[PDB]
Amino acid sequence: QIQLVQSGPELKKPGETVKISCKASGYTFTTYGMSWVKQAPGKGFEWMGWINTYSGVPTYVDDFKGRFAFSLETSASTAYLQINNLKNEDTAVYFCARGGDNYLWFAYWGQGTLVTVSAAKTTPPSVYPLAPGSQTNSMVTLGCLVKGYFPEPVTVTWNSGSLSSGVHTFPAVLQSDLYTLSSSVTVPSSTWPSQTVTCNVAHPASSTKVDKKIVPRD
Amino acid sequence: QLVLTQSSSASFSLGASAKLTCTLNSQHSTYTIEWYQQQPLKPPKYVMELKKDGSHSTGDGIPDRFSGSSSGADRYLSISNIQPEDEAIYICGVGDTIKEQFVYVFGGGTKVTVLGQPKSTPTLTVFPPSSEELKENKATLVCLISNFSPSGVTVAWKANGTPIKFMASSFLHLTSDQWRSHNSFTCQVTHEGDTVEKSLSPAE
Repeated sequence: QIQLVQSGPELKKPGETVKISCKASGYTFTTYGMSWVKQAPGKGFEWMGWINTYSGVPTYVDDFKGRFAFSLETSASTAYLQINNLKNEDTAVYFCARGGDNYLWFAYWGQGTLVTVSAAKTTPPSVYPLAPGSQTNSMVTLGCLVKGYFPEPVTVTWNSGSLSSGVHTFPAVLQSDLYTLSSSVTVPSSTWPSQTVTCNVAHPASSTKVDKKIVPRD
Repeated sequence: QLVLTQSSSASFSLGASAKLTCTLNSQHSTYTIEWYQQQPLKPPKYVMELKKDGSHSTGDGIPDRFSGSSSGADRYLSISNIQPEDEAIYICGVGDTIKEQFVYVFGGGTKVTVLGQPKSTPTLTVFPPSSEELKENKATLVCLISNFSPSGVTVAWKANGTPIKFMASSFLHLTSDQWRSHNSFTCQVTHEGDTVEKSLSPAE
């Protein structure tokens, strides 16, 4: 079945360059052309043009002549978009889209890659444990506070993924230009504190990984 | 929005018929259009091609409740017995040639919400500031809101009883001094017009 999988979000300063990828599977790569479509915050979809996956010839829409380069690694069934001399107005989600038969231009889409053009600095999260002091026959809710990070995302697991039942990881909240997130887990007493419970927090943008054993008190 | 015009929002009762409109300008009155669906965290999906005479072809994995029809320059997407999973932004698209060159235009998109869904009320879990944060002179109060449906909640914080499924959360960023100097704080959650609350007690 037909999937286009795009690369992950980028944060870049004005003037810099970014290259994002779109990996295809489920069909013959050179049979259909690949388009790119820009969605800027607060605006609708804008077609950027397409590359002929057989001939290698790209066609650019007017707004996209000069700084944008479409390219291919056909051995890898991958299409690439390179944007040079980044401007503030390049901030957008960029989608690849495959054509279809009988003149469909946008039959299958990738998930989008957010490109942020900003002078904001990458900030690691501070991580705090959320725990009670250690009544009989009650369920205990533990948590993990992940505060003040940029850009998104952070990921959270518990006991390296082996504790999954009772886990809620909640969507991130933007406040004053930093994100905060929390995760909780409800465990039976008496499994805690007799059995250990750790939250594991990764922020790939800052190359950070934090583990926090949850112990009784406050 | 002049080649293609779409109203930016629409809403329909659960299980009712839904009808969305995309209107073409006079220069493109007879053109065929495509409909797309955009939901968060997923690729956008090609829904259908719709011709001036009202004939159409769908899918994708597009269910039989989606259909199209036409009237002059208007192009309609219809959803029969609309379901909560049909909530999405629906975008219309059209192709053309302008002096020798191929051009494609997308509409501004219509955000569709499905009203009158069965309600599941939220459960709240609150956490006080951790001792680690308090040692740094900071206090974040946490209110986690889970097991509710449908989507959409509003959160207000109270201090001393006065102002100032799906998942949601709210954080109140205080200093350690502000935390220690109240008798209580309260996270108040409004869902489909009903209220649920839970409090934290700096004294405990």
